[PDB]
Amino acid sequence: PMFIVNTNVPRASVPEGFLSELTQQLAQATGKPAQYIAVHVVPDQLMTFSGTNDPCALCSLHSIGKIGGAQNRNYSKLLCGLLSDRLHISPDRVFINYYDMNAANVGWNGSTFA
Amino acid sequence: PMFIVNTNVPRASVPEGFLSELTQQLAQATGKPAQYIAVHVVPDQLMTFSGTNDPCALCSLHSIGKIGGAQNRNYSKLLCGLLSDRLHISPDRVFINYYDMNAANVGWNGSTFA
Amino acid sequence: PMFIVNTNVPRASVPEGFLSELTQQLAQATGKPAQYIAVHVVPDQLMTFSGTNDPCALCSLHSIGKIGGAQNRNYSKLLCGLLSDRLHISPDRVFINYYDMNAANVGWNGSTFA
Repeated sequence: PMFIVNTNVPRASVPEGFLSELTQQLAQATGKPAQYIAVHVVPDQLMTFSGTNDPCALCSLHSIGKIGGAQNRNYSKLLCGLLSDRLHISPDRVFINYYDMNAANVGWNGSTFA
Repeated sequence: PMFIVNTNVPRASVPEGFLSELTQQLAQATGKPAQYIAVHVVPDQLMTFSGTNDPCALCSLHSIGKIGGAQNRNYSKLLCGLLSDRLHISPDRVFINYYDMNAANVGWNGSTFA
Repeated sequence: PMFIVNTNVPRASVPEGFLSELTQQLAQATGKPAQYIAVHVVPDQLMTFSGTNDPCALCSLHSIGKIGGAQNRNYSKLLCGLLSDRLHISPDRVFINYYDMNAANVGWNGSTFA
């Protein structure tokens, strides 16, 4: 799995250890080894949400499997709470897009996962 | 919905008010409330389009519904027009990827929209 | 086609000519003219792969067709070889997501490809 967070919160406000934290939380939540987990955090972005520039975030979670109705509900509870706790972003100014990737459309190590 | 513009135009060329303007235009074209519209502009990027580094942009528009054959042409006409008029990017150096998102794959405020 | 590379490799380590090389190699592998290829490279990112901050990359290739299990394996071999030679990123620290786009979902030049 790969998790991207794009946010207008400044780089100084991202807690040292945030990426390692997310890695760990995503391993437990998706039941996937931390070895295949990639996390990418992009602060200081020029963005608006509802027309304003208060703290917001636009996130994507791509995974091979483990995506769907119930699971995405669980992920949204977990991830909005982590962004609210550590970045101080209201949960109503977060969007998370979930992508179920086919294993043939994920390249890794010079091949794909199918 | 969410609209992301990645461009090699410098930050000082983005006009004051541009994200607010995009927010209102997208509210009117999609017919969704402005409250659920997020806009993200990424200037100063390192990019080429057709093998050259003239001004260009790579954009994405993600919405739950209101995405389709005819609608995507109207969005393209509106958005390439605004990019050309505001950022001075020619319409033939703009790509816009359109995504119809299922409500169960969009997380917001700790739940999904399903 | 459009190819995006996000990486934690510093900007100074991306060699002059890399975007043109990527254009040329994409055009040959996919058979699309260089005119419709856009390349976007984003260095200096805050990202972890497998929980560590060694050199890594998260890439996406979007194309209207020419995406498939066997084609994707060939793209992966070429692209990871290019990343490895030019940016010194190990191939097991690269993910590449592949997207086959419908023509109606790609805007270009004030309209769509449909």
